[PDB]
Amino acid sequence: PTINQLVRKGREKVRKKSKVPALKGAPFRRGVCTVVRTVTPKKPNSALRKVAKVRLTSGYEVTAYIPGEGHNLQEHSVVLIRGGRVKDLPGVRYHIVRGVYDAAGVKDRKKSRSKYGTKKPK
Amino acid sequence: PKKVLTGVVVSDKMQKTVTVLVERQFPHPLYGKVIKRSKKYLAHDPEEKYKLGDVVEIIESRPISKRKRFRVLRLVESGRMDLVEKYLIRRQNYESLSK
Amino acid sequence: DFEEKMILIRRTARMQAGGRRFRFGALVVVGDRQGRVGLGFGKAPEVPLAVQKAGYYARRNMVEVPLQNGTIPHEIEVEFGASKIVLKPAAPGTGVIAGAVPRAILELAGVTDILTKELGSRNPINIAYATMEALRQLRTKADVERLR
Amino acid sequence: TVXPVXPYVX
Amino acid sequence: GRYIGPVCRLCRREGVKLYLKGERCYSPKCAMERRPYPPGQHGQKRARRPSDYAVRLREKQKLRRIYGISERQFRNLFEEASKKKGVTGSVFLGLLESRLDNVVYRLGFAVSRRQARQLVRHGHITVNGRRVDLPSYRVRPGDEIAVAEKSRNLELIRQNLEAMKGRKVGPWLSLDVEGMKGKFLRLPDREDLALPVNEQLVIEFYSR
Amino acid sequence: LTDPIADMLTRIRNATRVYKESTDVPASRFKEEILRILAREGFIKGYERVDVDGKPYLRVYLKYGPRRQGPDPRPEQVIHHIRRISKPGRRVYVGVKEIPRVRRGLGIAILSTSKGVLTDREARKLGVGGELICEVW
Amino acid sequence: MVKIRLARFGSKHNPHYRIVVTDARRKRDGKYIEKIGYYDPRKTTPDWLKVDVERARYWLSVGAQPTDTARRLLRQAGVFRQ
RNA sequence: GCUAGUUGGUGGGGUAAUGGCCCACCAAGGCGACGACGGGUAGCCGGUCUGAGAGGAUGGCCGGCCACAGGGGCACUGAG
RNA sequence: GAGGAAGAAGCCCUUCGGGGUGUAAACUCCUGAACCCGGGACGAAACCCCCGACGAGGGGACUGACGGUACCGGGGUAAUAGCGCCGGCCAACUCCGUGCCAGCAGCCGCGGUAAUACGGAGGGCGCGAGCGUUACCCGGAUUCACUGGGCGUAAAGGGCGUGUAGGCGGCCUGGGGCGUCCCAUGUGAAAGACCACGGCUCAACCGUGGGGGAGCGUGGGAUACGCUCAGGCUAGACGG
RNA sequence: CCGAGGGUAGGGCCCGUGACUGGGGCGGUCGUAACAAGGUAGCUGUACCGGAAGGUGCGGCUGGA
Ligand code: SF4
Ligand SMILES: [Mg+2]
Ligand SMILES: [Mg+2]
Ligand SMILES: [Mg+2]
Ligand SMILES: [Mg+2]
Ligand SMILES: [Mg+2]
Ligand SMILES: [Mg+2]
Ligand SMILES: [Mg+2]
Ligand SMILES: [Mg+2]
Ligand SMILES: [Mg+2]
Ligand SMILES: [Mg+2]
Ligand SMILES: [Mg+2]
Ligand SMILES: [Mg+2]
Ligand SMILES: [Mg+2]
Ligand SMILES: [Mg+2]
Ligand SMILES: [Mg+2]
Ligand SMILES: [Mg+2]
Ligand SMILES: [Mg+2]
Ligand SMILES: [Mg+2]
Ligand SMILES: [Mg+2]
Ligand SMILES: [Mg+2]
Ligand SMILES: [Mg+2]
Ligand SMILES: [Mg+2]
Ligand SMILES: [Mg+2]
Ligand SMILES: [Mg+2]
Ligand SMILES: [Mg+2]
Ligand SMILES: [Mg+2]
Ligand SMILES: [Mg+2]
Ligand SMILES: [Mg+2]
Ligand SMILES: [Mg+2]
Ligand SMILES: [Mg+2]
Ligand SMILES: [Mg+2]
Ligand SMILES: [Mg+2]
Ligand SMILES: [Mg+2]
Ligand SMILES: [Mg+2]
Ligand SMILES: [Mg+2]
Ligand SMILES: [Mg+2]
Ligand SMILES: [Mg+2]
Ligand SMILES: [Mg+2]
Ligand SMILES: [Mg+2]
Ligand SMILES: [Mg+2]
Ligand SMILES: [Mg+2]
Ligand SMILES: [Mg+2]
Ligand SMILES: [Mg+2]
Ligand SMILES: [Mg+2]
Ligand SMILES: [Mg+2]
Ligand SMILES: [Mg+2]
Ligand SMILES: [Mg+2]
Ligand SMILES: [Mg+2]
Ligand SMILES: [Mg+2]
Ligand SMILES: [Mg+2]
Ligand SMILES: [Mg+2]
Ligand SMILES: [Mg+2]
Ligand SMILES: [Mg+2]
Ligand SMILES: [Mg+2]
Ligand SMILES: [Mg+2]
Ligand SMILES: [Mg+2]
Ligand SMILES: [Mg+2]
Ligand SMILES: [Mg+2]
Ligand SMILES: [Mg+2]
Ligand SMILES: [Mg+2]
Ligand SMILES: [Mg+2]
Ligand SMILES: [Mg+2]
Ligand SMILES: [Mg+2]
Ligand SMILES: [Mg+2]
Ligand SMILES: [Mg+2]
Ligand SMILES: [Mg+2]
Ligand SMILES: [Mg+2]
Ligand SMILES: [Mg+2]
Ligand SMILES: [Mg+2]
Ligand SMILES: [Mg+2]
Ligand SMILES: [Mg+2]
Ligand SMILES: [Mg+2]
Ligand SMILES: [Mg+2]
Ligand SMILES: [Mg+2]
Ligand SMILES: [Mg+2]
Ligand SMILES: [Mg+2]
Repeated sequence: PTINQLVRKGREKVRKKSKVPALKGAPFRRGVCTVVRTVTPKKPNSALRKVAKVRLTSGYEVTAYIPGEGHNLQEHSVVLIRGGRVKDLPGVRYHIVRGVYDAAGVKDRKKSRSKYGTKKPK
Repeated sequence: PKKVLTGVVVSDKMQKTVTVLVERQFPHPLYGKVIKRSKKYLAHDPEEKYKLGDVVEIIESRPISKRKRFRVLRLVESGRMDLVEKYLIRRQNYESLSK
Repeated sequence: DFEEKMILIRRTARMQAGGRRFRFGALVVVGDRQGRVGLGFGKAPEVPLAVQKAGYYARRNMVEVPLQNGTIPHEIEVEFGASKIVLKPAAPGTGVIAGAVPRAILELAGVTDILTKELGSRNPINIAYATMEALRQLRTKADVERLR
Repeated sequence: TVXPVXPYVX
Repeated sequence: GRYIGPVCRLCRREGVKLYLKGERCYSPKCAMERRPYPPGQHGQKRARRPSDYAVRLREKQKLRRIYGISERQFRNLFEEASKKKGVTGSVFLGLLESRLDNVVYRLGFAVSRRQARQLVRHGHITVNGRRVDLPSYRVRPGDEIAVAEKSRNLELIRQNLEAMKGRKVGPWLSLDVEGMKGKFLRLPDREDLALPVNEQLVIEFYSR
Repeated sequence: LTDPIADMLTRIRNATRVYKESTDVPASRFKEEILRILAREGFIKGYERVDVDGKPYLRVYLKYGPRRQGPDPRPEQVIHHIRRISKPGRRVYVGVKEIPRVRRGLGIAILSTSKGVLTDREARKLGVGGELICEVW
Repeated sequence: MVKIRLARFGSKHNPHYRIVVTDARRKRDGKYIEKIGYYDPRKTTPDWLKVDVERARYWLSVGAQPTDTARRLLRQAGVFRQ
């Protein structure tokens, strides 16, 4: 395009779509679980990924991931969620943060305790 | 100093007042290239002495009315009906741009 | 004498009725750190063999590179089609600010203070060739004057 | 937002 | 703060002798003299070719480890050299040489820079008379790195002085022995030292 | 014909690549002034004020390096690169402080000023700025 | 009215005022007219007072008023000593 | 595509003062693809963060100006 | 903190000889954060009284929340370590368990019994009173391209004309000096940024000094190019 | 006289939601339209038709013979 074209029409500044709109700004949010279940993922995986449908404090309702082995969550669990999606679990766009509210950390977890809300042993 | 602008008269349809279409140039703040914008000032003609097509210097002044804050300072070049047709046409060209 | 650097090694494949039959390609730069440099693309039915062959070609093709205390005499920008390399000169305060290809060619050329950039396709093989013909097109005020 | 018997309302 | 903990292992990771310890360093009881190979279960293992990243990584590590300094202060120093007028690689080395806990070392008042720190920190050292207990002080040329004269009566300082009667200090230093004090005459020149640090590399590293 | 200058430079450029002994280009005082600089900087041998069917042109005598051995003889050029900077599209006008050193010294950048069509070294020196006409190396 | 006052700068436990002329009613560290000296009342250095006596005499002549503890410092390095 | 105090005029009221700021009358204007009108969104700047630069992003704290004092309207007193 | 074994135990690996944690530790001396005693601030010289004259100048007195705090002096105990990561990008490799399960996940992707990718262990890498994660900004992104991209076939030439506004526009000479260039001058507050010097033991922080730009106002100058006005031409264009 | 606002009546834009309905994206049943002259060269604008791909007419393209 010519210099004139650019004077006439400028260049177009391009915007980013947030991938966590349910978050409505916030770094995290508090939720309550409406559903709690297992879901089988897409090819070429095969599992029973454990997730949770969650009623955010924004009125929004999203489904979240529950990370680790075993969990104590269920209908009516008060819960906290950070963003970040799971590749194979489409629709699931958020993660449940362990060791907060009625989300347990993981018993018997020594490595990466931080990412799993587990206190240090003695 | 009191600003002095030079433009043509584009309307004498008003009472003791004229319209002065003032071009000005400048470079584009990112694409270099020089460009013209323009601005119609309503000028005090306290003695209806200015005609259409009359290139004039208008100087800034104490308010005379709403949106009239400049008087014609001196006749500069009379009878430039060619620069009016320019404006009249662009303006008139608008009729096509509706829906 | 000459120090070498393996800069790219890659398997490729050619199909045939029995399945994939492979072959390897090695891209190698070689110089002294005082001003001789060469690049050679060598390919063979084997890695270390093909590495050997490149090094033969690398040395069998070299370049002036007029220095100036660790740096180049002027900026230069050369496209080898799709790949465009930028060479800028810099004070001794700097370093060999380059990708791992432009760097490795310019460390053996015994350059030591230069700013670079890899615009365009940054295919190594081609950025490779582009950095060479870039150096290859350098000139000093001497030959600049000698031309006029 | 509300539900079955929860005093939590979301 | 400063590292602490197993330090033979640093050197043998580094493929090179650093003088992080003190007396033992020069002895053949140094583990590097015995195990010139990386610490841990994979030491004697036909190593894999370094990456340009690895290469510039390790060169940086050794250079900081050598002085026993926080990754942050090291970087802090380095950026300042880059801001400062003239050659960055050198001015760096210069700036981190001007650090009080290290000056006390070249001047031999102690064995390791490790040991040195503790001196400065405890008050056992001073600069220009007045006591100074911070291992970070910019020793600015013209300065009197005395022992705290009121802690000269001690078994270790004399001892390391005992061992410093005539070794030629830095070309930039003036150890008047007996009087327990040196002088920072002029900040070092580049060639003025040869530690195993390819200073050009620490530069290319922080420019990633 | 929209810009004579980039035309000229292009005749020059288009001429050197085929190794024309000389190249013809119509004339303005302005184009001589330019060519004057090209010659006085040894980019061209020089130019005459000639004539094809009574039309005022300039014959421009082109300079190249020596023959070369290898697979491609063709002499390296004297004018490696020349192109227009200021243009009828976008006018470029540098003030003095902002006049651009070229090729770290090796080439020039002709320009046009209230005190004549100077070079860049020459303008920084004489102390003025103006319309960055072009650049050569 | 207009005044000659002590605008505080410096840190906490570091008073470094700026003997300054301002309108009675600015915020104390707010935008003044002119600076006419400094004054490190802690004296942690040689020159802890610096009054451009030329200017200090002007402002006084037009009409400015001074803090009672500004003349403490205007007088100390003498503005009035005829 | 917008505009009836709309745009100009003469007179007067108002103010510390200019002015369709306000009122009476008269004239038919005024603005608009160089984006009027309308809808979204935001207090602006010194600066700040990023970046080789150009550029992008941003306005917390400190300084400067505006604006608001539950939502609104009003005027009194007064140098204000 | 200096020293301390061809090198304890426990744990890990192993070809069953060993290899590793590891100078690391236990022990040897040396210093001496915390605490303990003592002293202990500048921050405050003015308003006020006196002589002079209620002025200049001279003289004297009261006033400290922080705070018995900083700091100084003596005495003086070996005195918290934690988090991320170790398929590739990317620095860091082994066993066991598990078996498309359970789980990991930023993208490529890993797991279907021999997993450097899942869980634990050892070891390693990296940072250290912090280390990770989420959210958002600029970066890399020359992927809105002024610097600094493109449209035959990758995304991209309007189906084709005519022409309005707009953009752009040959050769020569004069006038003007609008753009453009130069000098002077005002403005470009303070804080910040920058460079030097200093202040608190260093620094963060903080003071003094320096250097200014862009951009706008005013005045002077230049006239190549762009503009504008006047005269001329014939190479574009139109016409006979 | 004007005037916060209240009331009445009629319009404009936005948001949310609605029996039911239309396709759209992600993870067995019917044929086999395309990819090789793909077994009727392929695509195409349009038109009519047909469970479905698709077929046929008219004209066009070659990215076909
Ligand atoms: S050199 Fe000897 S003593 Fe100094 S560190 Fe390496 S091993 Fe420990
Ligand atoms: Mg599967
Ligand atoms: Mg799988
Ligand atoms: Mg519950
Ligand atoms: Mg609860
Ligand atoms: Mg009026
Ligand atoms: Mg070849
Ligand atoms: Mg290309
Ligand atoms: Mg790539
Ligand atoms: Mg690619
Ligand atoms: Mg040469
Ligand atoms: Mg003691
Ligand atoms: Mg960087
Ligand atoms: Mg009136
Ligand atoms: Mg009136
Ligand atoms: Mg009005
Ligand atoms: Mg009226
Ligand atoms: Mg009427
Ligand atoms: Mg306009
Ligand atoms: Mg709104
Ligand atoms: Mg708002
Ligand atoms: Mg960039
Ligand atoms: Mg503010
Ligand atoms: Mg209000
Ligand atoms: Mg309230
Ligand atoms: Mg109110
Ligand atoms: Mg109210
Ligand atoms: Mg009052
Ligand atoms: Mg052994
Ligand atoms: Mg053992
Ligand atoms: Mg053993
Ligand atoms: Mg020890
Ligand atoms: Mg006091
Ligand atoms: Mg008296
Ligand atoms: Mg006490
Ligand atoms: Mg305190
Ligand atoms: Mg003590
Ligand atoms: Mg101990
Ligand atoms: Mg990490
Ligand atoms: Mg690695
Ligand atoms: Mg299982
Ligand atoms: Mg993990
Ligand atoms: Mg397997
Ligand atoms: Mg296994
Ligand atoms: Mg991993
Ligand atoms: Mg594992
Ligand atoms: Mg810290
Ligand atoms: Mg981004
Ligand atoms: Mg960009
Ligand atoms: Mg894009
Ligand atoms: Mg994009
Ligand atoms: Mg461009
Ligand atoms: Mg592109
Ligand atoms: Mg499209
Ligand atoms: Mg296309
Ligand atoms: Mg076409
Ligand atoms: Mg036209
Ligand atoms: Mg024109
Ligand atoms: Mg022209
Ligand atoms: Mg001018
Ligand atoms: Mg400022
Ligand atoms: Mg200091
Ligand atoms: Mg200053
Ligand atoms: Mg003419
Ligand atoms: Mg009403
Ligand atoms: Mg109403
Ligand atoms: Mg009411
Ligand atoms: Mg509806
Ligand atoms: Mg078929
Ligand atoms: Mg068919
Ligand atoms: Mg067919
Ligand atoms: Mg076909
Ligand atoms: Mg058809
Ligand atoms: Mg049917
Ligand atoms: Mg049919
Ligand atoms: Mg047909
Ligand atoms: Mg296609």
